[PDB]
Amino acid sequence: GLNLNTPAYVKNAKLIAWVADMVALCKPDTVYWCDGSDAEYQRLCQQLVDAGTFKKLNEAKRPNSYLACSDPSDVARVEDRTYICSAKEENAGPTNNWMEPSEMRATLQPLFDGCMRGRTMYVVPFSMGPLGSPIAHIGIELSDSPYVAVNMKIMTRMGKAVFEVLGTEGDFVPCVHTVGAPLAEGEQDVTWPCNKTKYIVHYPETREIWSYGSGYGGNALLGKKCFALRIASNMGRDEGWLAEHMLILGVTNPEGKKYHVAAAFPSACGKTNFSMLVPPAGFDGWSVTTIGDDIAWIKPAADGKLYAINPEAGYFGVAPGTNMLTNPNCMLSVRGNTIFTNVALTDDGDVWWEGMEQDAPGKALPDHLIDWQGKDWTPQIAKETGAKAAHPNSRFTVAATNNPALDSAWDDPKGVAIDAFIFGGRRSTTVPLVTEARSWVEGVYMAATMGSEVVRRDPFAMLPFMGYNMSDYFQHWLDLGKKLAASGATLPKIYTTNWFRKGTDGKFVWPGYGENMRVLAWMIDRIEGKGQGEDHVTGISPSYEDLNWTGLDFSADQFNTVTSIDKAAWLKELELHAELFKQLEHHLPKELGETKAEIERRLAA
Ligand SMILES: [Mn+2]
Repeated sequence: GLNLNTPAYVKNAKLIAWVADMVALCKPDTVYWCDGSDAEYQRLCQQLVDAGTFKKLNEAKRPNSYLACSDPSDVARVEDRTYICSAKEENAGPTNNWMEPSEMRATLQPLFDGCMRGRTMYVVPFSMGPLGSPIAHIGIELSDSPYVAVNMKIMTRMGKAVFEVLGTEGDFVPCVHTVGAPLAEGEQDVTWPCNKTKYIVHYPETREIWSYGSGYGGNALLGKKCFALRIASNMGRDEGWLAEHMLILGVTNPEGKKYHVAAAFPSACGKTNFSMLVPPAGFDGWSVTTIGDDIAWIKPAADGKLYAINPEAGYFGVAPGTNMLTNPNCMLSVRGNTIFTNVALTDDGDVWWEGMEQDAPGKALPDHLIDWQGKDWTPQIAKETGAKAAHPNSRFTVAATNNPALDSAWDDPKGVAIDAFIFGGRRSTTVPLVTEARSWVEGVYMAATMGSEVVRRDPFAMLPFMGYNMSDYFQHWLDLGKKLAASGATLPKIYTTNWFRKGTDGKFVWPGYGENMRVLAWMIDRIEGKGQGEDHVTGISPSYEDLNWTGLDFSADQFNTVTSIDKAAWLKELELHAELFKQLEHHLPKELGETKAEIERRLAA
């Protein structure tokens, strides 16, 4: 009908009929199709300013940037409200919340019925992956949040170009989102509409994503987690590829040899820092470049290699902790053209977040700020009330092309061949600085059992993002490796890393940040077959002499403190693995049991 305002370039009848069904359900006042243009982005930003959702930052301090502050009830992903509604509960598994699909549809129907009354529905077309490419997938998100529209513009390839790829019959992932705050005639809107009742629902068989009540981050920017991980992991299982919670980086040595690694880190462990790593002193001629900092789509090719693409177009990164010491490439990235969410406002109209004082003379805190809740903030107020100036989950949104270390192949549809996988974690004890798995299966075991500090397990860093049963996902990784090795291929190395072993004084021994290059360089030597290492109960680890210490005062005893293996600690660690496996017993692959038994055998030898 005429009420869809369908542009002429939309030729896809199934898509129009679907938009019509959701407009019939959600009943927005008007329907607007986002063309993705720069002018439209500025218009929507101005609408957000007019509503009070955005404040324009000072154009001298932070050009063409905006600050949004959210309702305190709507500040993060809500995992207890996130559902995998597969036909069978066993295909959701113990790491996912399940509900019978017909029961969830009956639950969501009255909530979405009229949810957009009084609001504009934004039709947000987007490609995950480079446009028109053989490995990209198209999504359409219907949303009543202009905040969602402008952030999706930065985070994805958004707008009119999508429809030339879809053509008249192409498929798309259907996404529906509402803040769940319908407006009556003459009602004054709030600056951050949301609902205390929240649902983030995935129907894997139909690829549907339904989001109700949150306008924040991973709940509402449906391309990032709901599509590019949860739905995408299901597609990869059926089609022979991988959707992973991994950065992708390129590392080039002084001879121009270039390697790519994919690395999964749990929350507060350093994917953005590592993906933008700056080589320290002693690594002249080396360069590290960013393909992606969060999501990897990885497909084996006929040539026996695993090719990864970053399906996103920008960064939606955690702000606190970012400074010129931990991550100068990220700091340079957010110099302008950035949307900041829930960070603090300085007196000169700039932004601030915990950790930025590391760049200030004397590392001094600012005298005064307006915090993410609009309150006066001072160091003394922070001391008295405990309030952080920026919310811990505060964010920047910025285009990938703002990154000075952006890899030249970041949008190459052919992807990059992965030479190694890295699985991080934060462990005060037990886990060495770096360990190389002796085999693919033993690497999958490492990824399956990774944890972060008590110690919480987060297999493959996918605990909140697996689109199906975690144990079947383990099996997918094992089968994929077997099939690759069967074609004669050389499987990528797998490493576990741990930056956070504590010394006898309780401090972190490993300096981390740019010095992580020294561990990465050892991996490179191993990939080339020229690196040495010590074999131990769980794998191979470098000796002190195997790393390049040029430019860092770091002693053998410090290195052995973070890298040496202790049988007593690993006996206790395997007990914790046993607890994890009981929480995951259904369809747990036998190969993981064989790996645990082999570690136990080496511990007793
Ligand atoms: Mn992430």
